[PDB]
Amino acid sequence: SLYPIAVLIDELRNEDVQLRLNSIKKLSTIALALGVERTRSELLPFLTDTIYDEDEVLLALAEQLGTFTTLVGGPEYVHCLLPPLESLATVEETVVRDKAVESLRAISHEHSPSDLEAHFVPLVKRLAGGDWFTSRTSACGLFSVCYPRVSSAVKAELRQYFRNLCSDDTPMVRRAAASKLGEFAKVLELDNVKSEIIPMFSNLASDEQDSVRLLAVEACVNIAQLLPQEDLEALVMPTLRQAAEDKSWRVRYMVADKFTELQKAVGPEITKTDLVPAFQNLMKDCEAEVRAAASHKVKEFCENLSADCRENVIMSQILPCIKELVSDANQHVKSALASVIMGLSPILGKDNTIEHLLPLFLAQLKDECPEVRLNIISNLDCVNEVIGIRQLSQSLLPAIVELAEDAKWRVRLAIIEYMPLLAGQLGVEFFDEKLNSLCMAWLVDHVYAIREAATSNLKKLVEKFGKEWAHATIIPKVLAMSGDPNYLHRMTTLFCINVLSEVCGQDITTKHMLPTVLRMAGDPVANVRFNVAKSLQKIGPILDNSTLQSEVKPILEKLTQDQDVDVKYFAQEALTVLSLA
Amino acid sequence: FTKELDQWIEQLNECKQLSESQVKSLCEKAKEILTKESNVQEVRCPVTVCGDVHGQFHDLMELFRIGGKSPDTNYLFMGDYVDRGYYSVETVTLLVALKVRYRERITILRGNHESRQITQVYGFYDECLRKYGNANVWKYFTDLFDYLPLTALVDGQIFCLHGGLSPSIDTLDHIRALDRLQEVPHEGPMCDLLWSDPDDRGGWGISPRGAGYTFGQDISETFNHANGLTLVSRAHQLVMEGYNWCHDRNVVTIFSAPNYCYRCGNQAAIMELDDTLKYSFLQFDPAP
Ligand SMILES: C=C1[C@@H](O)[C@@H]2O[C@]3(CC[C@H](/C=C/[C@@H](C)[C@@H]4CC(C)=C[C@@]5(O[C@H](C[C@@](C)(O)C(=O)O)CC[C@H]5O)O4)O3)CC[C@H]2O[C@@H]1[C@@H](O)C[C@H](C)[C@@H]1CCC[C@@]2(OCCC[C@@H]2C)O1
Ligand SMILES: [Mn+2]
Ligand SMILES: [Mn+2]
Repeated sequence: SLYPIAVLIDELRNEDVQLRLNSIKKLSTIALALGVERTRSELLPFLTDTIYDEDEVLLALAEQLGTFTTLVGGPEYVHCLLPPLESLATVEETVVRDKAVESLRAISHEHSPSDLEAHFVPLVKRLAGGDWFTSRTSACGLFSVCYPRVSSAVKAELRQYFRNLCSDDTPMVRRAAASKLGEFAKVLELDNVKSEIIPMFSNLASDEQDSVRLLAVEACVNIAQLLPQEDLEALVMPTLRQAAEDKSWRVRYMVADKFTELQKAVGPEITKTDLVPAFQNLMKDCEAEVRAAASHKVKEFCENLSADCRENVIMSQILPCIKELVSDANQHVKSALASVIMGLSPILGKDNTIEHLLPLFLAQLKDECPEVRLNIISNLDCVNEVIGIRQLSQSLLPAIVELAEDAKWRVRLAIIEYMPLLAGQLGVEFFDEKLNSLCMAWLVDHVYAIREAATSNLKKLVEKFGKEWAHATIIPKVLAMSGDPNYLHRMTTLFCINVLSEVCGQDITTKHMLPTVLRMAGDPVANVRFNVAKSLQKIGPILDNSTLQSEVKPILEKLTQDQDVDVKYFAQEALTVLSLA
Repeated sequence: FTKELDQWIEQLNECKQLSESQVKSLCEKAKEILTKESNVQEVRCPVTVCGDVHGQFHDLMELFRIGGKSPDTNYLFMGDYVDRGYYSVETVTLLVALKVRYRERITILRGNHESRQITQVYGFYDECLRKYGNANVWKYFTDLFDYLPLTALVDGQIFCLHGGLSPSIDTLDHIRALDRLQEVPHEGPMCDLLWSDPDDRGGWGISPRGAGYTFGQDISETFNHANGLTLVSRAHQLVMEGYNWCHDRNVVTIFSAPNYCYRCGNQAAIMELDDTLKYSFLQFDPAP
């Protein structure tokens, strides 16, 4: 090997002419050392063949070559970059072949129209009509860039190869061609889209291999846009209606997945004619994967029907189908619908929503699958901005309150976790009036786990509404429990102060919580006393050092002289941790 | 040694057994502590009274979920920590480990099963064998059970014991009199306290258990009155509802092993006695 190129080589390992990784990225510089002429005559050739399987490298080399146009002599010599890229296109680990293509596409534009014909298309062909298969898979992404700029004669040629690529004997080479069929169709003259693209399309849509067919749905969207509204029923719709009916649920899945897109590509009239029935069939598919994919589209689809027929097809065609799904077996499906159903409110009006959706809203808010009612609870924002907050509270509050005081705790615990959500959605004024009661009521529940749950719930609430709202609305009632005769409740008070110091800030903690904590240092029950040491060890860090020395250090030292073994041990511990010992 | 007890407890909460090594250690220290305790252990409220557990470890964990974690919540168990359940070793050790780390926060009584002959028929003996390869952990534990207090008096008004009353014990002093440092006898006061059951037939009767007696309301009332007790608190018996009142509320049964033997389908309960000896019940099902 020889300098300056030798610099790229990694003379230290034990490879097969491997290159220094941290060097292939510093390539635009070795190209600067030797000149443009030598970058071509010696740097490029060396890169061309020297192709070991060091992937992290091949990648960089493919990427790097896409910006080497100018370090080779500018456009007139842009083609010197083809040889090494052609190589890299036929490699293995797809990641590399992708790069090689992205770059080939990049520099295609640098190529002049004439150099496109003289060196590019030839590369496209040899790649397309190559033996090996990857050489073909990658060959499919190079047709749309060179088509427009070359001659009518070469265009023709390009179209033929793209076909041969579609009708390839290999499923993979066909899937590839199919998922690039749309892109290619977009750069052809209308006639040829009709006479050449349509047949290629039809063929792929009726492929023996469903893996290929489901990929023609995406093509349909693209082809369907380029064609004028009238031509659709003749050259496309039969095919698309057949896909929605395909034997392979995978193909049907793809139709339900790209529904909203087909709906635009095709236009309102056909959507009302051909798509509304298909949509109805999809929601009733036997395979739950499809019903769910479709259910997911509900809100978006109705949102897109033409303004005039909208409200009618919905209450007549779509809505009955939805009532059906709210009762579906697979939670996969109930789940999908639930995440978007209440998004229909705006599109139906305060009157319709309140009469036809609020019922479904409830049927789901009381579903087993907790995910389901959680999806309903996560999207109240729109239902609320459509009907009155009093109208919603009139249909939600009872579902809540009925569960917040139910049989088994667990079901009750579940309702405590909807609170920070209801808060951040329904707003602070609603929460202070109709929800703050249920959250304080839980702080004194019979089950420990419920009190624990509702305690950390305050922290989540103060994060939603702030330290001001906390001192005015929550601290007052939490501190009230220190007077309670039950020790389970007095300790609950200290527990709320530990969690609340985390987010109430130094001022509020020192002014309005520390006093209540220090005051209980003399509680009649031992458990409260030692938990006071713990609470001081907890909130001590938030208090400025002056307070820590004047008011905390004292009380702790006292507690260390307490009769009870545990108050003593915990009083000590508290001191040793705060450094006041 | 205190940082160590904490570890053993953290471990035991993950249902992970301690080593023969440490169980031997934990058991001797537990002996020192349990020796100084009375046959009628004084327990001041507030404190939660628990009944049978029987190695149902995950239910014991569900118990702490409902009544609070130790040592923030004070507890009193009335025995029967082993047998029947699948985790007698983890259960009894967590509890004994809790007693040594927190003498004033927990009180453990002796049930009819904290004995040597019955544990070789109902589980505990064999389970130790499947988990330690020899019978040592069983000796350390059955030896320790000899030191467990036969009964506890909460606030001088609420008398707690595992089984029930005896025809050869009329006063709390009669009990303090007995020598409890021994295996449980086949007859007598110590035996009856651990085996008897309240009944709905008057006076004394023949216990279907084969040990101890049955005692009607009249007997309890006399026993309560003579000892200035407002209530007799015991376990030992399966109660579907988790807890049960009987004898014109002179007696209350508390069962804390929900769905006993994993076949009964019963609820479990624990009794909360607040700062004012006011009682409240917590019923619960087996943890999922
Ligand atoms: C255990 C028991 C009694 O307590 C049990 O008392 C009866 C009445 C109520 C009880 C059943 C209660 C049900 C709720 C459970 C529910 C389930 C699903 C199972 C089951 O479980 C029982 C055992 C046990 C644990 O789970 C229990 O006491 O509940 C055994 C019967 C079985 O059906 O009943 O049965 C009659 C049969 C008795 O047998 C044995 C008894 O021979 C033991 C024997 C009397 C002991 C054995 C150890 C040695 C010694 O120590 C006492 C002094 C003399 C001697 C030293 O002698
Ligand atoms: Mn018993
Ligand atoms: Mn029992």
